[PDB]
Amino acid sequence: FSSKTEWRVRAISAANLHLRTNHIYVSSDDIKETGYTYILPKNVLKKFICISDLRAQIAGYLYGVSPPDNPQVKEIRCIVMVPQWGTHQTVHLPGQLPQHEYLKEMEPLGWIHTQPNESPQLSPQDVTTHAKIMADNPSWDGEKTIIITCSFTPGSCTLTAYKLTPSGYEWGRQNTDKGNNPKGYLPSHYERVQMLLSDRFLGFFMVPAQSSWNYNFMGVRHDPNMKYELQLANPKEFYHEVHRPSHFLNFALLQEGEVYSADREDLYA
Amino acid sequence: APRQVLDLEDLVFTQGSHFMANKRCQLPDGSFRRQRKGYEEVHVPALKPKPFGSEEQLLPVEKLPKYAQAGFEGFKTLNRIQSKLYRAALETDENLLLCAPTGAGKTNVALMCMLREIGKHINMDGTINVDDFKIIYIAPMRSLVQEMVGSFGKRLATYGITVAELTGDHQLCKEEISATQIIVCTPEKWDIITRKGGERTYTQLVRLIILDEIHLLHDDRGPVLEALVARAIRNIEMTQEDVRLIGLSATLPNYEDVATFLRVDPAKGLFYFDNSFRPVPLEQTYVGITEKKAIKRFQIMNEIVYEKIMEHAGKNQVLVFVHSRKETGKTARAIRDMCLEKDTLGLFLREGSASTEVLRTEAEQCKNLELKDLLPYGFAIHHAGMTRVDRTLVEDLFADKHIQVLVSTATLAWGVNLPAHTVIIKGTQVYSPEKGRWTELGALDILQMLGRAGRPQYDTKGEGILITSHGELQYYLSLLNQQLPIESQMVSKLPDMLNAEIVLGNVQNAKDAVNWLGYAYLYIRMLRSPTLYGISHDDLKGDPLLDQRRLDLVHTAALMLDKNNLVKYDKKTGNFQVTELGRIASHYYITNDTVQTYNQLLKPTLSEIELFRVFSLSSEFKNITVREEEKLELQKLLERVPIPVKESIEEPSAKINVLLQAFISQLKLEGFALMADMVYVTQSAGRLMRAIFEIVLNRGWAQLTDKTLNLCKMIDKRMWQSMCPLRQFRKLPEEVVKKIEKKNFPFERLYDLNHNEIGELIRMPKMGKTIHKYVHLFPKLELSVHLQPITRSTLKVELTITPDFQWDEKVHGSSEAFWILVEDVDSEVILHHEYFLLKAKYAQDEHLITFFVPVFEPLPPQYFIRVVSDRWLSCETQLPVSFRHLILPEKYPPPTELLDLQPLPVSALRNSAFESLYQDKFPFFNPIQTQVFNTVYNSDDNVFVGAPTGSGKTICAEFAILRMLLQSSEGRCVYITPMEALAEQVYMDWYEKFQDRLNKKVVLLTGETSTDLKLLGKGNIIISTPEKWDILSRRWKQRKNVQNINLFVVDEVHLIGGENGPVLEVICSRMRYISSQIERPIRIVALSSSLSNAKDVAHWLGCSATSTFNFHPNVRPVPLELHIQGFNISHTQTRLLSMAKPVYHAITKHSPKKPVIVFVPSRKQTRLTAIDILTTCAADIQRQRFLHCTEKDLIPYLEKLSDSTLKETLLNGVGYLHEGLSPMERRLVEQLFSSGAIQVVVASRSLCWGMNVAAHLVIIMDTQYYNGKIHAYVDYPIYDVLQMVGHANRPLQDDEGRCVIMCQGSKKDFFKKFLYEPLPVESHLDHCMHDHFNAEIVTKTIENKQDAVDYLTWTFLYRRMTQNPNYYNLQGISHRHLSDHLSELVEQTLSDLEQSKCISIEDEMDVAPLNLGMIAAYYYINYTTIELFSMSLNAKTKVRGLIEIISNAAEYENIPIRHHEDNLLRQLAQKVPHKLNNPKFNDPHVKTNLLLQAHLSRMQLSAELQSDTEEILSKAIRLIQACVD
Repeated sequence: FSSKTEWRVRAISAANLHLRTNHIYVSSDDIKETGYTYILPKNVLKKFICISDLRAQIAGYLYGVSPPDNPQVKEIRCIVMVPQWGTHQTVHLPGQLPQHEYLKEMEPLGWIHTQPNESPQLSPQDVTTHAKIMADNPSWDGEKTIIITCSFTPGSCTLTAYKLTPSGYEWGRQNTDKGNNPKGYLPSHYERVQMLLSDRFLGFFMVPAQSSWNYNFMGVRHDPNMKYELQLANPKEFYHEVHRPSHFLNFALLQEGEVYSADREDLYA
Repeated sequence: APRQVLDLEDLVFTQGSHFMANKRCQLPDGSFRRQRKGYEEVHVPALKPKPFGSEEQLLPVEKLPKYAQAGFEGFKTLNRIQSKLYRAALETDENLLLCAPTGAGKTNVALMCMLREIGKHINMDGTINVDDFKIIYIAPMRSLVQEMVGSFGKRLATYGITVAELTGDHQLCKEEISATQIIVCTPEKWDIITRKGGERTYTQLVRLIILDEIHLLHDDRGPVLEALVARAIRNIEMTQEDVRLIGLSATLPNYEDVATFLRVDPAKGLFYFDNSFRPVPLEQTYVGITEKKAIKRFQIMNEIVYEKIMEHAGKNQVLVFVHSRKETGKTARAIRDMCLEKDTLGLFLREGSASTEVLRTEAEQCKNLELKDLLPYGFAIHHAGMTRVDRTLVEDLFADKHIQVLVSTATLAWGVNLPAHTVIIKGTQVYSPEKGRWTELGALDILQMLGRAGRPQYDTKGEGILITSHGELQYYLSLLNQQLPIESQMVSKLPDMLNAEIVLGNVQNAKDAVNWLGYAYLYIRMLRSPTLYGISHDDLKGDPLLDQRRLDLVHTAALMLDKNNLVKYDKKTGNFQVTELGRIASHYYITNDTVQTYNQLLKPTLSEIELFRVFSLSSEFKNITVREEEKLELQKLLERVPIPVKESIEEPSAKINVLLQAFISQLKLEGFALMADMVYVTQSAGRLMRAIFEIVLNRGWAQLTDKTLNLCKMIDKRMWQSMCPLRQFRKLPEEVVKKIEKKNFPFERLYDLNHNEIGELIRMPKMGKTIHKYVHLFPKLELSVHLQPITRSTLKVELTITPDFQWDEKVHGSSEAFWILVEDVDSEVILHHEYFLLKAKYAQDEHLITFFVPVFEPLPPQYFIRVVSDRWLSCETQLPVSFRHLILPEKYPPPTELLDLQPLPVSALRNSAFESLYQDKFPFFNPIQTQVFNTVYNSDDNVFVGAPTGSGKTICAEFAILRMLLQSSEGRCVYITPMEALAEQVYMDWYEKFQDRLNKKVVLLTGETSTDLKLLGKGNIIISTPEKWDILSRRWKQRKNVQNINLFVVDEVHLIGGENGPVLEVICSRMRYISSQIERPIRIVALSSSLSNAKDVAHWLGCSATSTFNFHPNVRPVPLELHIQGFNISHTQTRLLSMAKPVYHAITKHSPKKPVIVFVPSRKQTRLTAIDILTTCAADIQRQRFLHCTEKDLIPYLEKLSDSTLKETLLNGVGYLHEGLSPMERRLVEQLFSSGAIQVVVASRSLCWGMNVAAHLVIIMDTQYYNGKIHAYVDYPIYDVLQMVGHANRPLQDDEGRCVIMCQGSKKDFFKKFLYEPLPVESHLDHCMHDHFNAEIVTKTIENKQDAVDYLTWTFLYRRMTQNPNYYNLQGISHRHLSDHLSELVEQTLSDLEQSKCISIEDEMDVAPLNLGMIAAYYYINYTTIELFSMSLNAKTKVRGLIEIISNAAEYENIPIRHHEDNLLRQLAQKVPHKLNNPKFNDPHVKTNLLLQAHLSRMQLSAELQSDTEEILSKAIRLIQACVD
């Protein structure tokens, strides 16, 4: 980013993200039928789209349970936002997975992220990210956890859901190179999975304890090994004042400017 | 006749206060016109003082009354005019008007008018006791207000009376200015503050208002003064309580018109003095310039300045008023460089080289301003901008005459007072950002600055020189000699004025509107000069009173307000209705075009980017435009702003936006035009942004109310949030702040660090302590929440706010304001919000707020409870409330349908003797009764009947009683009600119903065990309250009279829900246990209001579902119309006061001719509200409308009265009922009401239960009440409210019954939900538990832990626990869940009971009562009480100790604390035999100690606390005996 002009164009843009919110598409494609099927409550989806930005990827972590007596469907009941920052093609979020009390009741279902340009494939950066989570986390089950990619289409939003195949998981555990075309990448690595939106139940948010989630505007304050706690509260928007301290901390001024126009007229209170 | 719409545009006066209504002017005597090239110059000489009249002398400060003389020190004699009117000043309440020239010293006249009132309240042994009166001084200018409070303070300080400026934001300083008298303010301030109601707590304590410089009537600001005074007068006509009004004006014609306006009797009240009375005679010079081209003009005026100034260059003094900031010093240095260009001519401003102190001007050398250049020479400059102290240092220099040339601004004339030998006004034109252009300065500005001409002391006569444009030259003559009419600009503002009056409720309809306008200055002007105001004389003759013009006028205002949605007013009725938009508009003094712009523009989804634009579109800014020259700088500013404007290009929107940002971002601007503009924008911005916040918050749209309150704060504080909060403490160094901003270390992480750890971050350790202070000065709340589900739809939230910050009144001041708002799952919708205000006293005291919130069908992961300071920026705390574990209650089955039955005649029961006690009362039983009948009467089984209060369940009980009557001669029946009042109320009926007609003996239980025992068993029907029937019947095993009862009746069982409910629950349960052991069935009949969970109650009390009748509140014999009225004023006094008028209106609307009961929060409030009902009764022009008999008939009743005011209120048909009234007085009032003599009775809330007289309309006023113990208000218990509502029932006659409940904003939704639906009821036994286990263990009903659990299973708690487990903090609905829960329960109850030595627990299994518990159980005393006794009473204790030990008893904490009982009990405690060790006077134990000693000393107290004393004494002996034991 240009860090001056580049900030503002996208900033007055993102104030319209809520317009997208009511036009969304969902990939319908061939159902494995032996697979799990994930239901995403619409409210969290709306809010998640609304906090995002149209260039930097933001990501969120999925937490849910399967409804009683129906083990093959996973309701996503919660999204957790952790300290993070994006690129246009990927997202850097820390090594620690969410730990918190409200979360103990549910299982992790993977993660969801915004995708500035729509691609009909799981980006190598993603399969690599996911495998590398999975390597370090037994908590995440290969077969149960997914990557939901939410892409910004014109005036719209459109989303797909992927699972790593074991081929993919091994490649990704192995993979170093984060470029858009790493060696040995294959369409054999991922698999699409069945997902539905729902108005039947409401999902909720988990959000960083002492800060907010969006570190894009401080990259030096973000570290892979950084630790965080959580709370029950909603995410602030991308360009929200808090995510942007450096800019509100731009004041170089001498007080005596106030000497000029010392006619104080007030008369009201 | 029907009204017609007119155009208010061509009907106003543009360029107001420059108006010049007369087109002809006059010479003075020796005046001449001499025209030069390019400029006409007019000269008038000084006036000739009127020769002293025969035997007319000045008054010294001696010969005027003794008291007032104080504070006049330094002044030996009164001014001629002061001396003229002092008599009427101090000897009459007649209103005043004086017209006297500038310099006559008008203030000291008005001062006397104040010293009279200050004297009206005086005592011998104390002076000027200050809570009787307050005075309001309205002055036109701010500087003038400041300086006036400054000197008034000094002067009046001898009296010790506290006078202050009213700059207060409404809420933080009200309770501050509560203690303030003689408050000074600008008319505007008074108008907003009255529109909000900050005044309505002050008024009626106001006997005097001063209008100073009332000629401001002619200014655009005029309508405000017109609005003030009109309101004051129109109000006095309603209240009949009068006020003095003292007007002060410059000398101008239309004096008699202003007189009419102020209701000044021209005879004794009018005072006029012409321009000859100016203390320093004024020679007037006026030079108008004919030059059209401005380029040549800006030379000509320079040169006129030079010649005029060189004229006085000898021994004399000149003062130049320029209207520019910078040009104060641009005008100087022109004179200087000219004097240098003069070949050193004009110089030597002294008597010599060294003479006249040139070393004075040289030795003062180094100064803050540009003075260093000018000071070595003869002249200098003055203004507010460049310096603070050096202004005072220049004023000192001018007074002592070391500078004979001073160029300055109007704020110098309006500020601290110094004159000049001759003053010169350069140009008269100023820049008006409000008007968007340049315009000639106001009347008061010149009048003030030219009234500075000449000294009172060092001068002979003053001169003044006004350099203006020739075209305005006529105008400025019509002023400074009295030619100018004072006219009203009121028409321009008429739509805005009307709104605010509807908003205050002072105008309901068109008629009240014309009545109001009939009090305006514009009215008398339209009367006496119709020709000017747009009325031809012929149609004036056609309508002499202007009824049809005042009807046409205001009709257009009504239409404008309707079209912008400020008011809903239909032409047919002529009535107005206020909308919240209207209120917001009035409260912020924002125009009605701006507000509709906001209505259409504002949507939930608005970004900051857009919020600013909407702000920029405010109609208040309509004339602001963007100039070519400044579009160069605006672009730079546009790229240096944080919030993108880029939606807009260069147009007014952009200019205003970038300006607001510039101000917040704190940016200095090169152009002067832009500076003034920016100032305008930002000053109006506070009110504007705030009205936005209020609107958008009332809508409930969370995100935008955040963005808008934050904007408000950013405007107030002049910074963005991205800057360190420490900046709001201005006490802090800038470099330190910038330093902590340098390193990014999130602010809330400063609390973890100590004084040293702080300084280590910025490597400035010397600061380490001071920083720390501020970090802990910054307001911080921590908050906890206790949440329990009520119904599947609603949860209850108890928020506990604990102050985490150190209070300093030099920072936080008297009060700190916080919004608490609970937001939904996405932080999208605001489900609920309250305004919470923590006062000074109560920092560190945790406050408890209780409120309900709804839940919805996709049950969400959590809500959020947000709390944010109003004024404080970056100060917020959020609290996730997680539902992850929430278990919602089982949805409630539909109420049993009301069957359609042939209404049962009394002829049903074949018993004639029974028929007799009904037939002559009502012909038919109601559908409820007739549906219950066969089950309750012809059949023997337990029934439950819920129906909402007013359904007639009492005779449903009487059915069962009659059945038992047939069953056996001696048949025994016990009847229970939770309210003792209700019990006596039942007894009075049933004693005649049964004992009188049916010969069957009827009794009513009492305190004493013995007498009570004897009572039952002689009686067939035993009426009692749960506590009386607990103590007796705990021992039931031994008392055969308990066991042998045939029937058992529980009335109002839903009351289980409330406190003193557990005892009810426990006695019904016990009753069942007895029927278990007695082997005979004991029929139980329970009666409740509509109950959602009635099933549980029935299952508990053993009713088959077939005999269970639970009815919906919509089933009532007489239908009810319920209305709820929300009031947004949180401060309870103001709220309670502002619902006064609505009460009257609620009567006139809902029940004009029918009986009306009004319930009130306070014992005393009943009087006051009866009064107010009568005083606003006069308003209607309708007097004594509520009295239905002649005064001759009421005399026999009034002979029995003590209370004198009650006589009055009764005389007009009202009357009241409360604690203090003698039972005869009460009986009388009740009689008068029911008989139909008086149509309205105001009653204390306490009397809702025990009142035997019903009504048609019931109005509940303000559902909160005051509790001294936590020092806060607390809501009416819901069942109470339902009872008050049920008090509107009149089945005999009315086809309907009506209720209006006026309550706070917060409490609105709660009533909307729970008054209509059937009610849920939960058990409280889990909390109040020990006492009963103890007592029961004593009877050996619980022999061991097992028996304890078993006992638990007989309760209603047992029933409910699995129904709504989250309420009882039971975490699962399972079997072992409930089992483990009850287990843990008896476990800890028995443990706590064993710790207290009331029982002994053997083997861990068995239990036995011990000494303590035995005592407790015997005397029916709380167990903690006698434990306290156990650790308190020692070997050496005596009556001194026994008093306090017996006082701390638990049964004495039921004793409450009333409004300001902290001083009362202190005054009593002073004079009692035994003093106390640092007693807190809000504590009921202390109060009972003091009341007890008072009783021992036979001191007669007020009946208020005497009642209390009696109640203490009632239960005293038992406690005493327990101590003996």
